[PDB]
Amino acid sequence: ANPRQRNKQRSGKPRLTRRNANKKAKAKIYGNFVIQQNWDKHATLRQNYARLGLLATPNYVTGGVEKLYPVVRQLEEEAVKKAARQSNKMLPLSAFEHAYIQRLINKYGTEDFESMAKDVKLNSKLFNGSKLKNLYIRMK
Amino acid sequence: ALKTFELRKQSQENLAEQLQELRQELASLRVQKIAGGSGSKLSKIKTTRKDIARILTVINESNRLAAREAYKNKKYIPLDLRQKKTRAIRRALTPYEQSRKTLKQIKKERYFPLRKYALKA
Amino acid sequence: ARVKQKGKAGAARIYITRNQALKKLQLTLADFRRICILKGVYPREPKNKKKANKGSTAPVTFYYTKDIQYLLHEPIVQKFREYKVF
Amino acid sequence: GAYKYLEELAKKKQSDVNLFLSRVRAWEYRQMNVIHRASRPSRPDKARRLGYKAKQGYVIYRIRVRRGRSARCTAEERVGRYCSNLRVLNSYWVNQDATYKFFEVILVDPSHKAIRRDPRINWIVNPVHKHRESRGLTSIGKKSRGIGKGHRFWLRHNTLSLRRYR
Amino acid sequence: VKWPEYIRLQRRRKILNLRLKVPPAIAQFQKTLDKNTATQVFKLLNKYRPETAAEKKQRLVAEAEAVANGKVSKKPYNVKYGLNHVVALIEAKKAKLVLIASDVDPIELVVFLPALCKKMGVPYAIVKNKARLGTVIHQKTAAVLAVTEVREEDKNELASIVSAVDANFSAKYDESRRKWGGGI
Amino acid sequence: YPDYDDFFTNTVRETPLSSAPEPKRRFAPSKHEQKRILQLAYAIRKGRI
Amino acid sequence: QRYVKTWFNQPGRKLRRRQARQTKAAKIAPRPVEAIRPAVKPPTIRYNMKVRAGRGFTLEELKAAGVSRRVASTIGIPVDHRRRNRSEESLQRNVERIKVYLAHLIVFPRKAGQPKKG
RNA sequence: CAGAAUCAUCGAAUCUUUGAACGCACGCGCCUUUGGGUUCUACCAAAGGCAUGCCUGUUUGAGUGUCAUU
RNA sequence: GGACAUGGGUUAGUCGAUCCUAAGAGAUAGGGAAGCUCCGUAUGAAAGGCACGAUUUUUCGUGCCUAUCGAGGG
RNA sequence: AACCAUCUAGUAGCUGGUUC
RNA sequence: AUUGGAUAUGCCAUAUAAAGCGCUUUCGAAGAGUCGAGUUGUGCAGCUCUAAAUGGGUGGUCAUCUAA
RNA sequence: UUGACCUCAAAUCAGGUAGGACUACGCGCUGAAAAUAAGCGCAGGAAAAGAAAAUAACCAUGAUUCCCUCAGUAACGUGAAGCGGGAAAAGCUCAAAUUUGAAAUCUGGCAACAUUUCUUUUGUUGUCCGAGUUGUAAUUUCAA
Repeated sequence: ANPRQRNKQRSGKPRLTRRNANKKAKAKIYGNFVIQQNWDKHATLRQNYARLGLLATPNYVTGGVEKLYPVVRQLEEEAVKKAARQSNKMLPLSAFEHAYIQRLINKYGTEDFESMAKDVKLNSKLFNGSKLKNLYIRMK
Repeated sequence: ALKTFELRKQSQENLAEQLQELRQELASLRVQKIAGGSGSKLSKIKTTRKDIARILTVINESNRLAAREAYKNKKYIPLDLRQKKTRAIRRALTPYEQSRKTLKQIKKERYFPLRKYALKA
Repeated sequence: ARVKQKGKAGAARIYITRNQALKKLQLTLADFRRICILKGVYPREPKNKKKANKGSTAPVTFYYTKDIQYLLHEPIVQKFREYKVF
Repeated sequence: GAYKYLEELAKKKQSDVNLFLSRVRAWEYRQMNVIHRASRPSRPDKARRLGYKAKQGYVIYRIRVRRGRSARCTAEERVGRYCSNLRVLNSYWVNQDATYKFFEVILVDPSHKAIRRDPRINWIVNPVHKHRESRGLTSIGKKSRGIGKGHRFWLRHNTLSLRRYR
Repeated sequence: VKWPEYIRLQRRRKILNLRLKVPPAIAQFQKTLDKNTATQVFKLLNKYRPETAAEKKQRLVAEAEAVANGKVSKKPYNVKYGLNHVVALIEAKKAKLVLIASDVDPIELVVFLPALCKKMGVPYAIVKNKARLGTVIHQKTAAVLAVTEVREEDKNELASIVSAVDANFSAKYDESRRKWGGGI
Repeated sequence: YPDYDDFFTNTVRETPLSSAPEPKRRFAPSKHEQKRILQLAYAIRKGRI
Repeated sequence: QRYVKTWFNQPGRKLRRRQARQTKAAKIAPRPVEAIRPAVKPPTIRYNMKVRAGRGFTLEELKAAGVSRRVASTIGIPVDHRRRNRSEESLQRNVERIKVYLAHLIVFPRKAGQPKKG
């Protein structure tokens, strides 16, 4: 009706036909590979979550439930596996630190972490006692 | 009908002269139409009138590719060569600029990002 | 066309005086001589003086306008200003 | 930090110091143009707290308006039209006399790489922020048009919600 | 002689200041340190100039190459500048001598400084022009400088200067700082 | 235009205005130059400077 | 009785929101669609005998429950810096709301950053 | 009627006079370079340029504005 | 037939316009106006070029003068 | 003052019509 | 043919660092011709005047919030 | 005699940006015989609002928006709001505290090196000039 839409009604240029509509636009799953294998491309998301043993929501369902009649283990072992592979949170000492703590321990014994902190010459960086122990245990 | 793949491997002045030739017959072909001509010649006007277009397209493609290479890796290049998407697209924040975060916001998502978890049942 | 004015072509157009050549190039005298020394530039006496001087009479040195316009695009002139900056 | 002293000194607007400066400055501005750019904020603390940083991209303009809507609101729209390539951040009162009130107007350049790369003023580069002053989005705009949380502050009335299964 | 609108603005403004009854807090910024003590103050200051961004790099590369191949110092002594930094120093009583630029444009910035430095007992002076104080620190302009601590070698020179600023700036004037300036 | 009256500054305040302690920043060598130094060494090792 | 709002888009708004739920969780599978909300008492005399979902767990609820503010928003436990526990009843009802949550939670490990040296 | 297509697709171009309309007006100029002529200090042609307000920077400055220099 | 059909026809260094101003219109400098806009054009505008010189510290010194459209004019 | 499109299907206590 | 986000693996990595939480014999900055009072135009606005720091706002001495 | 600055200019200076259109929905402002129409300004795929100077008087609630309910109630024919049920959910950033054992920050020029919806896009590295101490980074935002 509008001149604009009358233009391409009386024009000869073909439209920009864009083919988009899909009945039941159930979006397919990406993200986790485990769930993506064991998804049901037909059933609904709240069915699929309850099928797998995953709580769809922790909070109460604000409507009805589905009553038709009168993976979680895999996710668990995969989880503890990766925590095991990436577990060694311990860090070594760089060459500077290797000398830095050695010179402090070669002169203030080994357990007087309050004395090393008070030192003004060797403990130039003014590291507190809590970090001095951290560098100590990091050496071993 | 000069094939374009034949033309585009020619030289510049070689294409310049063929264009100079291509004006002459088309100038002569129209002259015969006002003075009276045959069907074959009248149809040949259209083919020559596209053959001028094919050559001229080839010259410009060559001329602009020269500028594109000559201006390759420079901060400022001619406006006719830059992106022409939309005035608003050109003035909007670049993804690098939209991606920018304060150092505080880089510590927040470093030590406390979004986790991947799961509620059992 | 209009009645063409005096001194709009010929010897009143190509021949341009030293003072005009200064303000056309935007230079001081000492820099103008320097770029005249470095390049090949020299006054050229016009055949008809008062014709070439808009009817004036006073003795003035002349240059070719073609010559001065070459000095406009000389890249070294910029290095004179960069030293004025320096 | 001096910005503590300056703010508590801008409270006393009729003391011996402020009175002299007001009459001295209000004379200066009235000789200058009605909307003239400032080389620096005349209140380096008030501009500071409203979002001005001394860095390239931030622009201060000074404007006088006759006394007798809101003057601060006109100060935005008149300068926002004067520098039409610049966004209007905030604005503040600097001086007044028996005829005029003077304001300074903080503007930023959306086109400046020092602005387009700093992630605390990136927001104003966005298109939605074109002519905020013309739409009541500055502080004087939001205050004036009643935007405020509380009990102190159309189509929902005169429509019919004619549902399907009524 | 038709003056430009801005030449007229500059000169009328200068005349206006000398005519009006300037408040005492702004009146003190017109009677300043003399010239002989001014060059003596800056003779010391130009020993403690902070290193330029050119020197601060050439130095730090030397440490970097020392670390890069194979490898601690003394506190850097220089002059303290910046309004917020200096105002904090006086309050923290870490400043030995404060030099206040006489012609800061919005005079709000330094108008409280002589009172505050008097309050904390920090010997201060109002040195002529900011651009002099700017060049000491390698800047266009400095609203205020402050000497906080000098090496033992120059500790005697600073003490000598401080007694001069006392005798030439604060011993003199003092009472004149409490009179409304201008009105001439 | 009465003469300036100093009803507060006529006395000298002995204590510093702030009570907070001195953070160890002002006694240890600069950390900020350390970031600069270690970045400077890295460019030297990686051949940038 | 001027301009009317007619609800012919009610059935299509029902599906538009269903698809948005479908689109969302498909992007974040293992994790639930919604966060856990606390259980709070309505603020009236007509409604103080009922329990309803809150906005998030206060600072003290998470502190006793064993999560800090920063790690509580990552694993999906909203915080409520406004709300506060005026009585030990609300503290215990919501502390043990997070207790069952943290028991049913499988926080997957992330990628670590391991510099070549210390 | 006398690698096609009165084809599709569309990431490369072309896009006359205008119009916010922008050298000045509703025809007249200036600027830089290049070319032509069996005519070359004249003439002509061609290509590329010249709107205002503002912002960052640059260079050239003005000031009986501020001050310094034995 | 002034109808339609089908073609052809207006040639300029010297004839007019293009060149100018008049009454006025009128952009700018400014100033109003919540605002479309308004006033203002000599207005408290830094509003246009000329000459000189062995080249002057191889960084410019010295001296002089003070819009625009609009048809009878050519 | 005239004209134009809107407000506007302005206003009715009244005139005329109102279908096998 | 472009791409979204994860996963595996390789190569670099400034970690002389940065961050969360226990604890405190230490401290805790918080937006003015704006709040507000008088009047005027239809909560906001104009004019006249002009603030404070357990202060200030809003509710029913307590509660609640912490504007510019 | 030479120089710092401060303010102000000029340039067909280097690089940029604004205008006009569409206007169903957005945000203003102005306004009739309804806060309507008309007028005026301004945006985006949504806009606006928005992390309490908020309610309440409880066993308390907890940004905003929207739907139902509250309710034709309250207050004064106009015509609420809290609570209640739902949809959706996400939080945060500055100014004000000395980095002072180091302006740690950034625009630009050139030089390189990559990258690309892309020879059209986007950056990193070095280097020089400047911006900036009248305050650019790190840190902090009252929940602390």
